Amino acid sequence: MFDVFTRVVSQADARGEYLSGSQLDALSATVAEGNKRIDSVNRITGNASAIVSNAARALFAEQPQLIQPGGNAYTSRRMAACLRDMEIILRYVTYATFTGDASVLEDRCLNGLRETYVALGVPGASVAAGVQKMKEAALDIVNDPNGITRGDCSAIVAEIAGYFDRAAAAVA
Amino acid sequence: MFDVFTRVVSQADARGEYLSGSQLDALSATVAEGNKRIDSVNRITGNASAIVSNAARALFAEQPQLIQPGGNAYTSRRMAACLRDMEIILRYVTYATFTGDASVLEDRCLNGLRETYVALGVPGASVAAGVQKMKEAALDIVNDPNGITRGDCSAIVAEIAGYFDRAAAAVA
Amino acid sequence: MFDVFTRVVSQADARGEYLSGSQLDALSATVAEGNKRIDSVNRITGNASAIVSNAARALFAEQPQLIQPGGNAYTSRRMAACLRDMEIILRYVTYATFTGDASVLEDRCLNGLRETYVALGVPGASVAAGVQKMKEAALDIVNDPNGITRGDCSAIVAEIAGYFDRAAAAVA
Amino acid sequence: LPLLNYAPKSQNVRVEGYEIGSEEKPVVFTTENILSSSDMDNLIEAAYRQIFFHAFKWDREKVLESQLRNGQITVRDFVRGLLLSNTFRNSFYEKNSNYRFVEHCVQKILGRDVYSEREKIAWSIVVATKGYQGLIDDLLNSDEYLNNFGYDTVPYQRRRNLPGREAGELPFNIKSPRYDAYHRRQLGFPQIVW
Amino acid sequence: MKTPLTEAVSTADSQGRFLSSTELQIAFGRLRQANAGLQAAKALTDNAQSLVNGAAQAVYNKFPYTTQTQGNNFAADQRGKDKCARDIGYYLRIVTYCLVAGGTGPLDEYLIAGIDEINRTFDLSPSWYVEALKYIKANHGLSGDARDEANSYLDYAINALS
Amino acid sequence: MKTPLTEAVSTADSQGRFLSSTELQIAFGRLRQANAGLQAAKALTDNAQSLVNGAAQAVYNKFPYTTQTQGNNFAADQRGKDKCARDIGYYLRIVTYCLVAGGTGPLDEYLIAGIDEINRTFDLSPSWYVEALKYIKANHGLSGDARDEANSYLDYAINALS
Amino acid sequence: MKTPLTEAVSTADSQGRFLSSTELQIAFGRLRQANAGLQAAKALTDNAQSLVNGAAQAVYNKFPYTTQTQGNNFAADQRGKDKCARDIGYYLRIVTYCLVAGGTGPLDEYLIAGIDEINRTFDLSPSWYVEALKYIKANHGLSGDARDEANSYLDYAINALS
Amino acid sequence: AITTAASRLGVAPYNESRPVELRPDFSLDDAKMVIRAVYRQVLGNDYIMDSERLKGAESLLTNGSISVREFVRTVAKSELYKKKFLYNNFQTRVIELNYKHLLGRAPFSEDEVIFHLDLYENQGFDADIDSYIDSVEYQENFGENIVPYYRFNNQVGDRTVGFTRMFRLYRGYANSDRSQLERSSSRLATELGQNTVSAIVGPSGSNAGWAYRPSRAGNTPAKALGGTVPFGQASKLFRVEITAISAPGYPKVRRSNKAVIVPFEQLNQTLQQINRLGGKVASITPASL
Ligand SMILES: *[C@@H](C)[C@H]1/C(=C/c2[nH]c(/C=C3N=C(/C=C4\NC(=O)C(CC)=C4C)C(C)=C\3CCC(=O)O)c(CCC(=O)O)c2C)NC(=O)[C@@H]1C
Ligand SMILES: *[C@@H](C)[C@H]1/C(=C/c2[nH]c(/C=C3N=C(/C=C4\NC(=O)C(CC)=C4C)C(C)=C\3CCC(=O)O)c(CCC(=O)O)c2C)NC(=O)[C@@H]1C
Ligand SMILES: *[C@H](C)[C@H]1/C(=C/c2[nH]c(/C=C3N=C(/C=C4\NC(=O)C(CC)=C4C)C(C)=C\3CCC(=O)O)c(CCC(=O)O)c2C)NC(=O)[C@@H]1C
Ligand SMILES: *[C@H](C)[C@H]1/C(=C/c2[nH]c(/C=C3N=C(/C=C4\NC(=O)C(CC)=C4C)C(C)=C\3CCC(=O)O)c(CCC(=O)O)c2C)NC(=O)[C@@H]1C
Ligand SMILES: *[C@H](C)[C@H]1/C(=C/c2[nH]c(/C=C3N=C(/C=C4\NC(=O)C(CC)=C4C)C(C)=C\3CCC(=O)O)c(CCC(=O)O)c2C)NC(=O)[C@@H]1C
Ligand SMILES: *[C@H](C)[C@H]1/C(=C/c2[nH]c(/C=C3N=C(/C=C4\NC(=O)C(CC)=C4C)C(C)=C\3CCC(=O)O)c(CCC(=O)O)c2C)NC(=O)[C@@H]1C
Ligand SMILES: *[C@H](C)[C@H]1/C(=C/c2[nH]c(/C=C3N=C(/C=C4\NC(=O)C(CC)=C4C)C(C)=C\3CCC(=O)O)c(CCC(=O)O)c2C)NC(=O)[C@@H]1C
Ligand SMILES: *[C@H](C)[C@H]1/C(=C/c2[nH]c(/C=C3N=C(/C=C4\NC(=O)C(CC)=C4C)C(C)=C\3CCC(=O)O)c(CCC(=O)O)c2C)NC(=O)[C@@H]1C
Ligand SMILES: *[C@H](C)[C@H]1/C(=C/c2[nH]c(/C=C3N=C(/C=C4\NC(=O)C(CC)=C4C)C(C)=C\3CCC(=O)O)c(CCC(=O)O)c2C)NC(=O)[C@@H]1C
Ligand SMILES: *[C@H](C)[C@H]1/C(=C/c2[nH]c(/C=C3N=C(/C=C4\NC(=O)C(CC)=C4C)C(C)=C\3CCC(=O)O)c(CCC(=O)O)c2C)NC(=O)[C@@H]1C
Ligand SMILES: *[C@H](C)[C@H]1/C(=C/c2[nH]c(/C=C3N=C(/C=C4\NC(=O)C(CC)=C4C)C(C)=C\3CCC(=O)O)c(CCC(=O)O)c2C)NC(=O)[C@@H]1C
Ligand SMILES: *[C@H](C)[C@H]1/C(=C/c2[nH]c(/C=C3N=C(/C=C4\NC(=O)C(CC)=C4C)C(C)=C\3CCC(=O)O)c(CCC(=O)O)c2C)NC(=O)[C@@H]1C
Ligand SMILES: *[C@H](C)[C@H]1/C(=C/c2[nH]c(/C=C3N=C(/C=C4\NC(=O)C(CC)=C4C)C(C)=C\3CCC(=O)O)c(CCC(=O)O)c2C)NC(=O)[C@@H]1C
Repeated sequence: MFDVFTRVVSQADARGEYLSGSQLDALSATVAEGNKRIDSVNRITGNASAIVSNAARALFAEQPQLIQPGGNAYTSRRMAACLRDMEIILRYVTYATFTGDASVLEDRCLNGLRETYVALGVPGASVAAGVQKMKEAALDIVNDPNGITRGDCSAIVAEIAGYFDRAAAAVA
Repeated sequence: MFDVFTRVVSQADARGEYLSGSQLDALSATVAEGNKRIDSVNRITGNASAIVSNAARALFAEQPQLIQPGGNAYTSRRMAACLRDMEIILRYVTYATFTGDASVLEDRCLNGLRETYVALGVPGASVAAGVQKMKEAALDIVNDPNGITRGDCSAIVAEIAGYFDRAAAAVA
Repeated sequence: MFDVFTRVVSQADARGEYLSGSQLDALSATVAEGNKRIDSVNRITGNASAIVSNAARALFAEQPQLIQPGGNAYTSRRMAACLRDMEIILRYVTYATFTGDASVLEDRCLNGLRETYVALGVPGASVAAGVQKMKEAALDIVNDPNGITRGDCSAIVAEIAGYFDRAAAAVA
Repeated sequence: LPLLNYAPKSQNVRVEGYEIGSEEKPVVFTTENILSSSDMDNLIEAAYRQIFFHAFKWDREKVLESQLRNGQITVRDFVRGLLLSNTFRNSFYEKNSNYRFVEHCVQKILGRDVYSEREKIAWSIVVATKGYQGLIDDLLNSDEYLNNFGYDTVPYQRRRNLPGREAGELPFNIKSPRYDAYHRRQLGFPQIVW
Repeated sequence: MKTPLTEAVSTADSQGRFLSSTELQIAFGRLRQANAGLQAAKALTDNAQSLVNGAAQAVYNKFPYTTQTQGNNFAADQRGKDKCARDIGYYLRIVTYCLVAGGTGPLDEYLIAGIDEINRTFDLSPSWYVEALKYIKANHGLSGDARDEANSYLDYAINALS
Repeated sequence: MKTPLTEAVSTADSQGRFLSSTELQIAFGRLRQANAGLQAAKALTDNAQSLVNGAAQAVYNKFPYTTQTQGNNFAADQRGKDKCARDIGYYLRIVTYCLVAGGTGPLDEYLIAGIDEINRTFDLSPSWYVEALKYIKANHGLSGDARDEANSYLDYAINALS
Repeated sequence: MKTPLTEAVSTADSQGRFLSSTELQIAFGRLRQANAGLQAAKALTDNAQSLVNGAAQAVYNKFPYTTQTQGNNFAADQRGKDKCARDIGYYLRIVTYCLVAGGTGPLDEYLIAGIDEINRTFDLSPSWYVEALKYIKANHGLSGDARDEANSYLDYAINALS
Repeated sequence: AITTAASRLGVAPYNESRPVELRPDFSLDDAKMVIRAVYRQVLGNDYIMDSERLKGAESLLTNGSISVREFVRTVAKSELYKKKFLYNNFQTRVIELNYKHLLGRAPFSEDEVIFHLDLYENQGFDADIDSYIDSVEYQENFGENIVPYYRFNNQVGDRTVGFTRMFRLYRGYANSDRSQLERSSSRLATELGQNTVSAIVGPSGSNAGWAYRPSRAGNTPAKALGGTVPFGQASKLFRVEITAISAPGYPKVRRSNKAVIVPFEQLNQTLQQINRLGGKVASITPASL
């Protein structure tokens, strides 16, 4: 996988040149925001169960046919598999937030997942809707100011939102 | 795989209601011929080697090109493979007769068999002819009146014939 | 495996009591020793090839019977295995130094190593002599005053020397 | 009857990779390291992910786990018990054809993709002739398995990621879910939304 | 799926042999039990609404907090009660499926597999469903083999839950 | 036992390589966190008994039926109250262990693995312990890195129970 | 590409777990090291040409036969000298990459992996590159964390070459 | 007795070796034979240099001033014995060596370790040696005039645990009790503490898998708890001890000694795999049924 530093390293090595001053300054600015990235990762991790469960309940309320008999979320095993999948997507989006680059999320979770859900009959659009609900809940947890040093976390929130809709597009 | 009961159960669970009175009556009807079903399975199992050997001999008699040098049944390994596939197809139709549902036969024996025969150069039509020969021998053996409490076995014979036809059509 | 903190934690859980103030202060003292420990690990790691090669050269100079034909270090594969064993023992000594506990060295490296050497005919006493030579070389490297903040690393050096002693007693 | 001869195919695992340990090197979960109970939990979960992708507690084999913890059985024996377990038979054998059961066996025991359709065809007859456990033991006693994972190491997808590349081959749990379109249409999916 | 017929063919297939006398005896046992199981399923189906209503009411009586405290996992509102009655209906319907099939297989594949995950994820206490199943035990009005088989499935669900 | 140092050594040992600058930075992060972890464990330990009794009282308040319902699994008698306070004390003590060790290792080793079987067989609602952990979060009175790490362990336990 | 961040994610993913406080401390250690790594990379970059030229001259001085004997693997002609300068520049550039990344990953997959077969196939003596790296160590003029980390990478390359 | 497996073990030379008795009015060869037998058996077949020989004790035994039992006591209390067996050994190893030399048998249980360790710590080494020699067991086996010898064969007050532990203490005829693989480590501490036994592995030249020794931890247990369930369908289970595993090389091979519980149906495959890994089979013991 690649992280935020290593992405720039890989482009520079492909071009076979040293990192320029501007690239090093950009990485220094990335280092400057590392605390916000770590605590956003921590906040999502500490609220993962609530995010997954609330998003799932909202999804089955908006799409009752998922949980009605014959639905893809009907029966306990299918319902638990769906919850697990929500949690897996959330965990890999936290990985991507932690590294600062989407390589782990694509390589380990997203790439080929659409074909997996096509092969299983899992409605990928409904998975995308679930991922959007997780995104909404997760952005609320990252953005709440209680019990934390106040600051501007808009850049990291935008990066997290980008990872989440990337997951939603990948499963659709 | 399913059995005569689990198939109705799976359909009802997919549509999410209880088995109707008519469905329960049909299943009670099916357990009324259960002794005849066990008799048919036992008779085919007790004469499996004879059925396979006689059907193979007749098939190579009317289709000499299979056993001519260069034919698909030529050489000991390929000929043993042909005898093996006949025995396996007969065994899985006995499984289907036992459970009362063709699912085992479909799932384990006929799923992908035609494509495999195409890839190997195995003539599927000749396999269909051989399993039709096994059908005539097995249905004669099931319908043998000697040594058994006489009764009407037309329904179970029709079910077994359907399994054998389904196995023939999977490769034909 | 265990590190310096988890050893105290495991003992405390076995007693079923909170860590005492003395134990917390001792762990704080260990924390204050952390930079010196990291420096020792880095210094042994940076000279690992020199340590292994010089110790092996000295060992085969003092014990020529190892490298004469018929000796255990004779032939290229047995010589390569010997050098590799020395590097592995050094590596696990650095693992124990890094964690502050000898559990990694005992469980992953020294468990069964004596029995392995006697089963293969590897002279364990000569392995202990080579480990001794790596010990003196590595302790001289750790105590090098050039190019490092001066301070007292005697406790770290004693701990590292203890790890080497364990390795040498175990292999002999 | 001897197995059909099938030609190999160019693969990363067939060729020397000069691998240096990194984030893409699969973690070696081995009992040779005298693992604590929590490290054994990690090793056991690695085996569950390799064999069942995910294991619900209905899918867990607590008796097998206790046996592996006590040293009664090796890691390879635990892998065999997972493959012979009810979860594996119901999810991967029952819901798939024999050919797509060889795949899900080559992929997660040997840690490599199948060479071709011919390999799938050749190994698919083994269940019906030598038995299910016959296939499991043939794959576990194979030179490929023993040379790669031995007795004490949990198998894994081998050489999935080449160095420097952003993405390697698809993980087998993504590439090959328990079932495919055959059992999908037997179930009645895909379902229309709204 | 766990059912006498499916396992007989499954165990014979997994070791690559023809059905023998042992699988025939398994089928004979299935034939002996089948009529009682079908009759039990019919009896449980006929007053399924009364059984489900009584079981849900029994859960509410033993656990009054479930009808009082507010929460998504509780039945204080009509939405919670509807979810609860639907869950009890699932339990009873799958029990009838097990009676028809002759084994705990419908419960295993439709309800038991990953029920633990459900209850933990949505904060549904398994003791609630245990009390519902004990009401179904005590009020199904079955006798003979029908009662014994049906109680075995209900106790199977209870043992999985508890 | 998950810690920054043991994980770094385990990663290096699996890769069969010497500890690099990556593992050195892992140790540096452990050093950066360790002091605040140690004073978090001290502060939690000094106020441990009061925190445990307050969490017990909070659980009894949110779930009143636990104090007036008969049964081995409830706290309607002194025996049950004692076992409840002991359980909450176990949670608190192992959280202090996690703060000392710098990871969830003590929780995984001593409490997380197998807690679901315990809560199922002894019919103990994980929501009670979740409420106890919420009270401990709300009342441990920590700040900064001590607060963050401690709340991470308590939330790890909450997520494990939910 | 071994770095602290990617290894923390690999450890968490290999256990199927979210990112706990252990991984967070790994990231904190990475943040502590990163500014020094970036300034070390900048210092090496600005002095790259002089360092490469001096390292090439040090290799030529210590091994004069390289500038005298003919052969594809030697620097007797301009072609060999350009190849040698290019190789030494490769080493310096990849070391700066490692300083940026925070691990040996750039060296591991851009340079270290397979370098043995490179040296054997083209009859390139690894002692040449060892002396070039030694010159870079002696003349990079770094101090503090910058030096320690850069020197760790340089000794990592030297250890891989010997 | 031990007949078929005597040569494979180190028992065959002791089968035709009669006990060395000093008769009343003995000749000088009888005295020298007693001296030679005592040196060989009490000092555990160590080479005895001329400078280390107890000249005075030999003279006294030759003269009849001391009995065979007294000469054995003098040898066991000598500085030579303490240098060879006491000063560099864990006292449990000292007890093992005492039982092997003075009584010709292995310790039976932890109670003997308790008694001898307490007696050494409270009254010294000489008193402990005296307890070995003034014991009822010594008197009934050797008495006053017979050199102690290895008691391989079954006797009246035996336990079979002692028969198994004898081959943990005795490692062949051309072996010297200070030249064994385990060196100075106690061979029976775990066994006596846990009241367990090890499969008997014979001496080097008669047994290819002679070098097998279990590690400190990560050892396969003796019995197959769980039966054949983890191995699918299986008839019987066997614990196989394998030594000298080297072919794949590190890291594929970590410990050269490995014990595996395998089904009967995989025994052929297990043997082939052992041959491939270059190993030697030390023992095979039924593990189930
Ligand atoms: C946007 C995401 C929200 C936000 C974040 C924010 N955090 C900080 C500062 C810090 N956060 C931490 C985090 C931790 N300390 C620990 O020991 C652990 C446990 C493993 C964690 C997660 C740290 C160390 C700091 C620095 C010290 C401090 O307490 O300030 C900031 C301040 C700027 C900075 O980057 O340092 C900000 C902005 N704040 C908001 O307003 C958002 C809701
Ligand atoms: C068509 C299949 C043929 C046929 C069958 C037939 N059989 C019965 C009745 C029984 N057959 C059995 C069978 C077995 N008993 C055993 O112990 C075993 C071996 C394990 C077997 C296979 C049994 C138990 C019965 C019931 C008792 C009885 O003998 O009557 C019938 C009678 C009706 C029924 O359904 O039971 C029939 C009709 N009869 C034919 O004419 C066909 C050629
Ligand atoms: C939930 C929001 C939706 C849903 C989910 C659903 N998924 C499955 C089954 C599988 N999902 C996966 C997932 C992954 N494989 C990977 O390797 C990773 C990345 C690391 C992921 C995300 C797989 C492999 C399966 C099949 C195997 C298994 O489930 O154990 C199911 C059930 C399908 C079945 O019966 O097998 C379900 C229900 N379905 C919905 O209706 C929601 C919209
Ligand atoms: C005999 C009637 C005809 C015939 C057969 C034939 N088949 C093969 C080879 C294979 N047949 C199979 C069969 C199956 N796959 C399954 O999963 C199932 C259900 C359990 C079955 C029945 C397979 C997989 C193979 C290939 C593997 C193997 O043979 O071991 C051959 C051999 C072909 C070859 O050796 O190249 C033959 C000859 N051939 C005829 O001419 C008859 C008409
Ligand atoms: C070098 C100082 C001495 C020496 C060494 C030597 N060792 C071997 C063979 C092996 N060494 C090991 C090592 C280990 N196993 C572990 O698990 C650990 C800890 C992680 C270690 C250190 C093993 C397993 C073997 C066997 C397989 C292999 O060779 O890799 C040999 C070869 C013996 C032979 O003939 O096969 C040698 C020569 N020998 C000397 O003379 C030095 C004193
Ligand atoms: C002890 C064997 C020798 C010694 C050690 C020593 N080191 C320090 C201080 C530090 N060392 C480091 C280490 C690193 N910084 C990096 O970036 C890297 C690579 C990742 C390493 C290895 C650090 C960060 C410090 C603290 C800051 C500083 O530069 O001083 C000390 C001082 C006390 C302390 O513990 O910090 C000491 C004593 N000094 C000797 O004289 C011994 C030979
Ligand atoms: C050299 C003349 C050209 C070149 C080569 C190149 N190849 C690879 C990578 C691989 N090569 C193979 C090939 C095989 N695998 C097989 O099974 C067989 C038969 C035994 C062969 C020949 C494979 C599978 C790989 C990938 C696995 C691995 O590299 O370890 C590379 C590396 C690509 C990368 O991204 O690392 C290269 C560079 N490249 C050129 O520019 C030359 C024209
Ligand atoms: C009734 C005894 C108690 C109760 C019930 C209640 N249940 C839910 C939610 C769900 N119930 C299930 C269970 C199943 N689904 C299946 O398909 C099957 C197997 C065939 C079972 C057993 C599931 C999966 C859910 C969640 C999904 C859904 O929205 O239905 C709720 C709502 C929980 C929530 O957060 O929305 C409730 C209220 N509540 C009580 O108070 C009773 C004591
Ligand atoms: C308190 C929040 C509620 C409560 C408590 C209660 N607990 C039990 C019984 C047990 N609690 C445990 C838990 C642990 N043991 C451990 O070792 C650890 C990990 C370190 C934990 C978390 C266990 C194992 C038991 C059962 C055995 C035992 O008694 O120790 C009971 C009694 C249950 C019974 O007697 O069957 C009770 C009452 N009760 C309430 O009402 C509170 C809301
Ligand atoms: C300089 C220290 C000595 C020297 C150099 C020399 N090198 C080569 C050839 C090659 N060098 C490399 C090395 C790399 N390529 C890479 O991509 C990287 C990693 C990023 C490295 C380190 C390679 C692969 C070659 C061969 C292919 C090529 O020509 O590029 C030569 C020429 C050898 C030949 O046969 O042409 C020379 C001369 N020569 C000296 O005398 C110095 C002491
Ligand atoms: C000489 C060619 C090589 C050599 C030999 C050497 N051997 C020992 C020690 C012992 N040798 C034996 C062998 C026997 N004792 C017997 O009773 C019998 C016949 C049944 C044999 C074959 C024994 C048992 C020992 C140990 C007893 C003792 O007192 O040592 C040593 C001494 C080792 C040491 O003192 O540490 C030596 C030196 N050494 C060489 O270098 C030659 C190649
Ligand atoms: C006291 C602080 C702890 C403790 C002690 C304890 N030890 C034993 C038993 C034994 N201790 C030994 C020790 C030695 N053997 C030697 O050779 C040497 C000196 C050279 C030593 C130190 C041995 C061999 C035994 C076994 C014999 C015996 O039991 O006396 C016990 C008794 C164990 C039992 O169950 O019998 C005890 C109690 N126990 C604690 O709880 C303290 C922490
Ligand atoms: C007879 C039913 C079978 C049989 C027996 C047999 N046993 C031996 C030898 C020994 N038996 C023992 C057993 C014990 N020793 C004890 O001290 C105890 C009680 C505490 C027991 C149970 C031992 C240790 C031996 C060897 C020592 C000795 O015999 O003194 C033999 C002789 C083998 C040989 O001569 O090599 C035999 C024949 N053999 C059969 O075939 C019967 C099935």
